[PDB]
Amino acid sequence: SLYGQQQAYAEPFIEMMDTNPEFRDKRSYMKNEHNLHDVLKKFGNNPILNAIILTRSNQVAMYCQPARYSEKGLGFEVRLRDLDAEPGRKEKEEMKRIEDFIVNTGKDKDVDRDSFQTFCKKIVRDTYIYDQVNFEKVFNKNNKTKLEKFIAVDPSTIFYATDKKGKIIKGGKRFVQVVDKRVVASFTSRELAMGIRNPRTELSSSGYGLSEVEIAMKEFIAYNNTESFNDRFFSHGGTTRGILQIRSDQQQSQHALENFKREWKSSLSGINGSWQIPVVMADDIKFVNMTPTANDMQFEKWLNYLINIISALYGIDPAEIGFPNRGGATGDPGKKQQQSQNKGLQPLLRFIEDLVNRHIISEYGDKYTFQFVGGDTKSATDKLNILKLETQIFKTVNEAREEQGKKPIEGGDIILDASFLQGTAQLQQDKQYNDGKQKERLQMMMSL
Amino acid sequence: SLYGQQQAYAEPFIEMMDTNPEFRDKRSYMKNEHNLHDVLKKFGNNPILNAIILTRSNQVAMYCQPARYSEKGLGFEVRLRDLDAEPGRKEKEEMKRIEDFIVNTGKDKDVDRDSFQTFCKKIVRDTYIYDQVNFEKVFNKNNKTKLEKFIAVDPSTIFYATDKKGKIIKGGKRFVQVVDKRVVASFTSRELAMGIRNPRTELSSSGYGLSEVEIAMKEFIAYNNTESFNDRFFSHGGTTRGILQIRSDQQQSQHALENFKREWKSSLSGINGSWQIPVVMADDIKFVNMTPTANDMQFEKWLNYLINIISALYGIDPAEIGFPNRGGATGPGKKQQQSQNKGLQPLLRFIEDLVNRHIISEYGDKYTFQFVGGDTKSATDKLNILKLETQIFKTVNEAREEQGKKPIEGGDIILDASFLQGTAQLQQDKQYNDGKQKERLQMMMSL
Repeated sequence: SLYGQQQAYAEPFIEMMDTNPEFRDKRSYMKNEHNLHDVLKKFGNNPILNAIILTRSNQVAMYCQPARYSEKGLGFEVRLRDLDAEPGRKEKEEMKRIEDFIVNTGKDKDVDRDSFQTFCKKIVRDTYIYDQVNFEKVFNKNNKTKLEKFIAVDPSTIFYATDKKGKIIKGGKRFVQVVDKRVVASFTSRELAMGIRNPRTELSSSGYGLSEVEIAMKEFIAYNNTESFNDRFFSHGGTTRGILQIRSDQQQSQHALENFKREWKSSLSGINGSWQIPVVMADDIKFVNMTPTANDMQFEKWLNYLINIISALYGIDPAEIGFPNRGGATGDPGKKQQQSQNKGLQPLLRFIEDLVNRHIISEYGDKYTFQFVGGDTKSATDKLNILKLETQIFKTVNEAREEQGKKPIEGGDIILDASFLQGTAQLQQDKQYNDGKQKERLQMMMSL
Repeated sequence: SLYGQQQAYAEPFIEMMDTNPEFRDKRSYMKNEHNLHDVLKKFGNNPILNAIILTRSNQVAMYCQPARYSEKGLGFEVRLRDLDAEPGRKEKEEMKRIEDFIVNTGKDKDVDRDSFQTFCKKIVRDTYIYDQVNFEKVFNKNNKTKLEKFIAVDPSTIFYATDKKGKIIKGGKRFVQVVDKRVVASFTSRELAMGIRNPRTELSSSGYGLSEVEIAMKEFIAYNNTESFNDRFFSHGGTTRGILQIRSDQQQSQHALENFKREWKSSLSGINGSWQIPVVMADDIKFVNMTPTANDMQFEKWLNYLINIISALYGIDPAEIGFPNRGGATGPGKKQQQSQNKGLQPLLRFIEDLVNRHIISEYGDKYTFQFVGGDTKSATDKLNILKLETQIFKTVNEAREEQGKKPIEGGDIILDASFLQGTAQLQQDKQYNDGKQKERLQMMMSL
């Protein structure tokens, strides 16, 4: 079973003839193709797709540092789940250790290992080419409970393992690595993550993702063809402006024509000849125009249209990648473009977070959470304004100073409001009155 | 193994026929070519690519100086990791020493060595041509643990070393330098860095990067061709406006035609002849137009389009590189900062990453290297801030002490009327309680 014991079938009830009993083939949407990822790999060098992958991956790269050490606060942090909790002495160190581990992508520092930045770039590229991310988790050999490394794995090699009965294996070796159509490795759900952004209920989807390269494939082919068409003007075309027809009773001999070519080039070619005009006395001379007087690229609108579609599928503004937005462009916040960048980033960030939380942090238990965090508008000005209100509403001078680590002062312990002091000045007199009253009561009692 | 012990294979399981058993070839994406870097070297003189490389490197060069000595605060700094720590007496000097070492690119000052600026410009060029940066780390001869120099190395000469079993070496001499297809040097992972911006999981990528020059190569070829086409009008073309056909019962003899050319030039050429009109009595005269009356460059849109693609791949605005924005309409954070955010910020973060992993790690994890921008902390802003802190936190004397100015009698007070009214209350409270206690004592002695 794919998820677990259920009475609804989640896979094709009759076992389709998979090429191998041991793993599920990555069938194309229409089942026209069984080796889909080897098809898609051919598009991984497309310039538009690479412009998208590079811009997205470079945007995401900016969060890979810990926010803790980043003075602008940008980056990621490992946090307690509850916002209301205060971390214990050991919990703060555990969170710092987990942060360091993630940064190093492993327990020890090792220049031979990917940094987290390289990991994120890899999985971004993999999502946008294949819609399949895999990374292996390697546990300590002496202690299987202790995680040592996580490494990103080539998604084109990872397949669901299938029982001889055609059912996807659960609980056992759920995943296999296949090279040259033989299984070279196997993995449990514990040892390998799989992440998919475009899930399907479709039974024949077999739990695999859905690449935008598959959906847009017609558009990519049309694009490629129009690019080749426009390029072949130089590479293969006839640029010849026209034919100079000279006509007389009989064609000139080849010798005559070649020394006429010599008179021509010796009199008219290059800058040296540039403004001379030949005089010719043939019976008639005609020039036939075979190309437009002014050549330019063709099918520009077609290209724009196509790229607008592809961008709309990937969820990016064409203007971000140097194309006119056919939607008419035109959309404190930074910029509306900044909001559009949030539109692209936020799903991708959430997907990364989800994967990290499910697979890595879950080794440390549910008390922690992994989140990316943006900066904050909490300058010294903002902090001073905030505390300038808290000191009217809540905080005595000494509490404020304590938050700075500055010694409490005699004459603190007061709210900075004149009404508060007028109250305390009242209460002092009230005390002195009650003191007098009670002393005179006692004096009368002693008199009586 | 490429990264470390793993049960998933990260390299071709069957050893592919590499040209040399000792290193992994830098195969082109499609494996159509085996000498990719010798292909890319031919583009290093491209004017567009050089405009990109020069603008980016010039931008980066502004940060090379230490921020510490630059009153505008612009530059780099070496810092403690924790923001909460206050540096010890020895830590401040160690940080200054590390900064100086970086500036000098080495332990001693030596005019023969690259400055940090030259190193930056080099690695920038290498990233944008090859997507591969390498620099060697040279340790002290007496103490192998002590770094003395770091020097940038030609990335086209650096290859991954491979075991005889076709596996990439780990722990040993992971890298070799190959010149003329012979090994001239070898390196451990400790001695040579490799940095790549465009990693791939693809097994056949073999851990190498991916240059945009490889991806954009068709566009570069189309550009070159369109440039040659437009240039060849002058260099090679026929500019001839047209043919003047004169016709009569028989063609003129060559002698007649050459002395007619002499009458022509002697009567009509240059400024001297410029407004005269010839009268000619031939049977018929015709002029055949062979070119447009007004010539200009062709395929301008094609150029703009190609350039815009290359710009989008490189993460640069067409505008700053001499071309218009095909993106269309141009309509605290600013629009101009978007062109830093794409490109420039990643490049800085990449350089920081390399510096931290490879150099600072010699000094241990307590320090961090970072580039730092300026700050909006003029005397006005600092005085406004302290003008608030003196209401919220600071007595007059604490402020003066932070300036190194002597405390004054009558400081130790917050500059708020409510604070003083409080202390004026407390004084009376004290004098009352003093009176009460003295009268208590006097009564006890009376009783």
